[PDB]
Amino acid sequence: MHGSNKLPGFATRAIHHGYDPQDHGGALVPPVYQTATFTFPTVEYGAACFAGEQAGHFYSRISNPTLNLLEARMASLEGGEAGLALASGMGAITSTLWTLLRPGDEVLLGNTLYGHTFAFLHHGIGEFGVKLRHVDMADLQALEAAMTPATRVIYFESPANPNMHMADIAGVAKIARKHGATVVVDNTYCTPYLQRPLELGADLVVHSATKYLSGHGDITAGIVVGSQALVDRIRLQGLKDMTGAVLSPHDAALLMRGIKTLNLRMDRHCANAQVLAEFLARQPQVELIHYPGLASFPQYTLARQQMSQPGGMIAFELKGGIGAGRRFMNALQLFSRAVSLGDAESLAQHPASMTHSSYTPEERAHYGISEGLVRLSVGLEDIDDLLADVQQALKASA
Amino acid sequence: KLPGFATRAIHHGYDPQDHGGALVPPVYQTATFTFPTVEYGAACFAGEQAGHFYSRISNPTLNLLEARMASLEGGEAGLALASGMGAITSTLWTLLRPGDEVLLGNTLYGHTFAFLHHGIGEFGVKLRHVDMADLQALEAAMTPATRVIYFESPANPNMHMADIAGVAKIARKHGATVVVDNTYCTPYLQRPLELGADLVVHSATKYLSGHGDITAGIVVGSQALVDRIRLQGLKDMTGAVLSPHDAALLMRGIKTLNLRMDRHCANAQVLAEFLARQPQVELIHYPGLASFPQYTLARQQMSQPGGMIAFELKGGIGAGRRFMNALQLFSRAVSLGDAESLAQHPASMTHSSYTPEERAHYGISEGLVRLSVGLEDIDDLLADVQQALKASA
Amino acid sequence: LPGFATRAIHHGYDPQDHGGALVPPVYQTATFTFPTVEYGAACFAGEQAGHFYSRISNPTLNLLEARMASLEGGEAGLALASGMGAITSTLWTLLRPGDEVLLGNTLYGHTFAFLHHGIGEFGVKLRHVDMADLQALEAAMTPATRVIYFESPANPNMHMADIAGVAKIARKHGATVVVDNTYCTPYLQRPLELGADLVVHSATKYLSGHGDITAGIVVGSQALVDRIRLQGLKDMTGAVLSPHDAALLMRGIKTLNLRMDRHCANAQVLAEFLARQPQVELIHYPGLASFPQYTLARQQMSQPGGMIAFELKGGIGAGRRFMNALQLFSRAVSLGDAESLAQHPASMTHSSYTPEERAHYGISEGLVRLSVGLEDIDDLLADVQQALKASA
Amino acid sequence: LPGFATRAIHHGYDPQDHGGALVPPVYQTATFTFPTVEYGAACFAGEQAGHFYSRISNPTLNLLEARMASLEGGEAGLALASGMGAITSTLWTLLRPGDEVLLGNTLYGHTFAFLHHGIGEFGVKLRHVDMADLQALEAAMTPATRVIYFESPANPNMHMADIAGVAKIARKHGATVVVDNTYCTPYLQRPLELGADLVVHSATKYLSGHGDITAGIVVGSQALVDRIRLQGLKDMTGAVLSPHDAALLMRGIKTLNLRMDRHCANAQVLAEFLARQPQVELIHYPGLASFPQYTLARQQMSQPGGMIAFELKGGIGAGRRFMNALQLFSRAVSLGDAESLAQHPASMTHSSYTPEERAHYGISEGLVRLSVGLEDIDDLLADVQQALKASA
Ligand SMILES: Cc1ncc(COP(=O)(O)O)c(CN[C@@H](CCS)C(=O)O)c1O
Ligand SMILES: C/C=C(/N=C/c1c(COP(=O)(O)O)cnc(C)c1O)C(=O)O
Ligand SMILES: N[C@@H](CCS)C(=O)O
Ligand SMILES: N[C@@H](CCS)C(=O)O
Ligand SMILES: [S]
Repeated sequence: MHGSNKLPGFATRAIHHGYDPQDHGGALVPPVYQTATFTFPTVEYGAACFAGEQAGHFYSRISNPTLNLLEARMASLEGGEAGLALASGMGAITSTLWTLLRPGDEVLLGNTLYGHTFAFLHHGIGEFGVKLRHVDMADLQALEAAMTPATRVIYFESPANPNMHMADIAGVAKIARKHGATVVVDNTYCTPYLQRPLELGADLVVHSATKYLSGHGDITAGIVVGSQALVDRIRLQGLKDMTGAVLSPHDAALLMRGIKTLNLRMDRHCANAQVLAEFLARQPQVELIHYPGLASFPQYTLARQQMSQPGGMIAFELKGGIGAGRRFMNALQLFSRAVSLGDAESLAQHPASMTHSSYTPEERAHYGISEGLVRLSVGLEDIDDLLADVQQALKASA
Repeated sequence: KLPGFATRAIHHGYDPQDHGGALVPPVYQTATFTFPTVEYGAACFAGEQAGHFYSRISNPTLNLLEARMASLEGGEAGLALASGMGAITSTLWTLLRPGDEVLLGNTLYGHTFAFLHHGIGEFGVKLRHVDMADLQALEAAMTPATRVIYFESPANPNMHMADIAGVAKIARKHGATVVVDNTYCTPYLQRPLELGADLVVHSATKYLSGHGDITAGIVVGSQALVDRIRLQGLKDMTGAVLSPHDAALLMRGIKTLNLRMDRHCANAQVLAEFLARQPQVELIHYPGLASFPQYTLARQQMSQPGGMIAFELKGGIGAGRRFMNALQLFSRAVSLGDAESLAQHPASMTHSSYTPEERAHYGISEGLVRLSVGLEDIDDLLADVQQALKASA
Repeated sequence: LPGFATRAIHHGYDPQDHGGALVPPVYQTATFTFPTVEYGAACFAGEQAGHFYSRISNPTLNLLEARMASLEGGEAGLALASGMGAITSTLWTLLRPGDEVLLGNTLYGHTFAFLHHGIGEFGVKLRHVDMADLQALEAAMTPATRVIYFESPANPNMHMADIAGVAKIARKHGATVVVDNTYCTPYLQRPLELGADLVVHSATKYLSGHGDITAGIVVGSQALVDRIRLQGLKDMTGAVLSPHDAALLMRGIKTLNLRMDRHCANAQVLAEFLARQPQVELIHYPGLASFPQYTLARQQMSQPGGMIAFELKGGIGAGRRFMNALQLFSRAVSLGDAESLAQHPASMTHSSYTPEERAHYGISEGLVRLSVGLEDIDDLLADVQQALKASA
Repeated sequence: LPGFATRAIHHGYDPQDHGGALVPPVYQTATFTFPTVEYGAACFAGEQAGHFYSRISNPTLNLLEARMASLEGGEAGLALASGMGAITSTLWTLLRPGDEVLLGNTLYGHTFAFLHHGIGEFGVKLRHVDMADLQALEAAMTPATRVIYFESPANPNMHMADIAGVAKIARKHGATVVVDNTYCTPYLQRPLELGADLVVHSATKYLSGHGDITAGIVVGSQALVDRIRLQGLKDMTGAVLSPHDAALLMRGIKTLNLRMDRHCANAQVLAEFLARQPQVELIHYPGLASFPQYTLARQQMSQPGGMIAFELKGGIGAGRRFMNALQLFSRAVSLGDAESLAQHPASMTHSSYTPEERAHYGISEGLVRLSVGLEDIDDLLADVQQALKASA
């Protein structure tokens, strides 16, 4: 009944948006433009592609048809005007912030960040005269209080890596509308399938597409989505001049392949993580567990409000300290010991004996890392196998 | 002895016996790497165990490419990145902070110029352009703030050369780091590290790939400097990660680098001889011509005069446009170092929205045409240039 | 012991054997070298765990083969450049002049062409029988019957064979049973667990799932697969799979369970919808209680599949108009892609024929085949609804 | 006509037809869709003028085919999954029971195996004759002779056939001449210009040049190639080339002239060196004045090639010591890689064999075959020199 102005469903757009086989000789899958350069029919047509007249292509670092399809598709999924594809999540983050900030500007930051994002801010751009301040983005009164006339960007992850701390994106956007700041949200953990910060009033979203968007752990990639004006600026300054973080057309095509199953994969990641999280909460050895789908989650209602499903990531604390975590990790036979997330393969990290092993018990405390803490990226394996693996690894941790 | 260049370009750093006898190295198209124990994992993030954890930091396919490029440039260490701009920005973001000065060659690749003036230069880094062939002017331009000297040699548009050894001697007195963009020559024709440069950068998109189908960058230098560029510039400040797939294609291209460069040079030498005596041509810049102003310096630094030609047509902008439009084998495109021959005329292409005085300011003649001479049969390339020249009347 | 999804992701691979790489490195190499001539000697002799040449064997292909064997519950796998590569390599190996092959009544067109215009012109005898009629199959057996070959479900009406029933007859008489399991995949049906000797796939379809590679798979005993590798593939077809494409196929397989669940859920809704429409004369979908072999389908397949066949009341003209009207479904041969596909044989693959020729070959004038994809079912229903209106 | 290097880079592609892309986009798609069923029908009926399914045809494959056709001076090209795919698809199409095929005296092992253990077991008669002996060839011609098939140069001698002389005989009797041109490539030898009807290649070797793909090519008349495509490939082998690998093959072809120049230059230096060494019993290299067919080779081949065969004094033991001493050459099968390769069949491929059967075949106990690569000749000379000392 209801006519042709209806938005196609998410799965339909993830598979089809922006591509009609009739435009490429009937190829069902778009051909891969693995070409660095594009030629011009005449010297004037070439002039126009550099002088902003002619729609077209000239050099793959600036723009490429395979990348453009990926970009338009991601834009559709996030409810944004425009997309940009980059060589990594760090490429997306750095290209964005290098574009938007200059000496004397302030950036307001979420209290916890991905480690390399933190390092970029504190040891990179923050050493070039950009002022940094961290604020708890879940405390809208504190955020309001931290706004200064120099605040140019508000940047955060929700949920945040690795503690799953959340912010009310719409609440932040409302503050930013009143004051003027540009809001940038790292939406890696949720993907557009679970949360769409642009639809809640954020200006820009960034992704490590290396994670769930790819889904298969075989590419490194970044995405930015936002307004045409901001994404164009990031493309033509951040990417073109300031980072050179160009995505391979081969990898862009793999990313698109992954996006075709994004809904199905996220459904399974979330279903598996919910079962594991409920199981873990009932085990003798587990002292504490943080999963957005449990009512014990400190920001349960904000998670329910913003996220359509509670995600594939679990954090928990074992009784018995670092010795328990070490024995837990070494006992794992199906979960892999590794960094990253959003792969088909289930992954685990025990930061006390892995990423933060060089520190002592005191230093891990002020960062906020328990000696029995472990982060799980719950994969796509049979839940009974994952339960069996965690169950036997808990037995070895005792 | 040291194996020869062609041998190293094919073999360096890889023994098939280490990868199940595979003649061609397997492609590590993986974002993450797992650990057998948390102890093994711990050591990699601190950096005691020589393994892998994450492909943005390091990956075995990229490592082979890096080692091989280091061998060809005669440097300690290599780094592979998503583009030439990824190489340049990762390098300069690592080496420079507000109040530092970078001394620059008088002309640079457009986006390098843009990065410098509208990017890092807007974050408090000072820029000064100097003629890198004028050693007296370079010495006089040095200040206590000078931390990097950066240039291409040869440089667009007129293939102007720097005296690399002369620059390094000056830099050494002031502690400064010399960075050379060696894209045009490749390590097969010129090795700036052997002339005293500290670091070399490449757009591997060009000749190193050779086939126009990847975008990639390379940095080669000392272990200490390359480690910092990896762990700061790449890891944190650009994220310009090269795909293992593209790294494998780049290695495939490098296996024929000597043969391709020989042919690019042989073809350009013929085209330069032809163009230098055509009526339509006012000036020609080709390092292999006896009349090239820096003929002697060029021959000290470069083993062959390269695949690039720039020339100026007497009829100015109109002649340039007509020459370009008449080409049927040469393609109208930016880029260089492909099997396919390419041509551009900046006054009617890249720098077209500008006026004549803005182009002369930037150092771009109205009739300036640049050719990337490809690998096609020279008789076909000659016929194309000949008929284009007639059309330019 | 581990679950299907677990095995589809992990079986046969330990990252610690390959520098900790989570994803296996791709062995895109034609040849392999030897540390000594005698290490090389043993590889060609066949008593040395190694590699020499990717047409014979390659580690990327070997992982794919082992994983596919696991999923089908078989001993050994072989990867080939196409479904036809799998079928031809298999039958060229197993048959010689004077042998008889018993065939399902309806086969994929190029399988039919291979049998009748290829191997059948080299002295191999062919006979077609209804594999659902176990009495008729038994009556058709001779001592010269070497191979029984069929698809289940088969084109055009999704006609099924009782695989265990056929296998019993094969064991009694001494024939080798080869089942094309392309439509079901090992996720829905495992013919080797029902007594078949070999299964073949067009991995181009559901196993890949994404329409970007052409590939074939054979699974069966080590004895049979070794012969097919070393004769059919090595000497008689050269249908070698690219390691690049084998890697992509493994990527596809990692989501096979999830994709098939969605294909089947979508197809069930669409079939139930089609069954209620005035334009539709008849429908063949294994998940409808009306399906003639519904009981056998529920017994042999764990889900009813992603494929629908139906007949439009208005015949060839209605078929043409229906197909031409589709905006979301694509007009294409092939199946098992994320994208929904449709074909109407009377106006596409078999258009030059007369109606009577098509009836002889078993294709109705109004027969449309749908490969139901992974799009939102509401979008697919809307597309089919408007196209049915346009079919009049 | 543009020159060979120009055509190897550009033939059949204008960037303006694919959005200005300097490098053609890779059509990694298994299927193609139709705007209407009528358009789709037209594809399956008899015309082409478009695309349907990548096993039949694909734009990436089509470009490779057209370019190879241009380089060989043929009407039409076909790309396949391997050299064996090329050979089998060709011979399965051209031969039926009762036909005879005349073969060169020695063949590539798997070609030999296909002929004798494959197609020869389906009622096709085989007969080996010296393809340099035109009187002997004329004598062997019967009314059933449908195909003449050979390599030139052929292992292990680098024995040359008189291609124009064979073709004259074939045209009188109405036989099709198929030449395996793998060793020379179209850059060195064009058998179609000497009167061959079809050429086949293992594009795995020199055409690729970089050891990273397996692929085959057929080039010949439109009428013959259309048959091989639509019968041999489509129905009888399914040896479909990946578009990814076809793109890599085109990448390799762009440097074919340069690579072959260097392979040939290096091989000549090593052959001249080997000729003057006391360990070497005899040497087969076409560029030595002492080569028995030196004149014929120069008439057919523009350069003497990158392959050397030679015999060591010391037989099998000396071969083993030579091979195991190599530090830059790799012990491997295959040829035409950037990397220099060596093999000693007595102790590698034909090692399980006893020295008795080897004798009446071409396989001497001392026979070593070198695929001379692109490395610095001084390094290759040094490696060969030290291995010869170790052989004693
Ligand atoms: C929320 C978020 N934002 C950015 C990144 C960096 O993306 P990348 O540059 O593609 O690796 C990531 C990567 N996270 C990995 C990094 C593995 S080294 C992890 O912590 O497990 C991320 O999770
Ligand atoms: C266009 C192709 C279709 N079918 C193919 C097919 C093959 C042959 O598989 P390759 O194409 O050679 O991988 C084998 N076995 C079955 C049950 C098949 O459906 C089609 O129907 O639409
Ligand atoms: N250096 C080349 C390609 C980059 S756009 C050029 O300027 O034409
Ligand atoms: N003609 C090749 C075969 C590779 S298996 C060789 O003789 O080595
Ligand atoms: S088909």
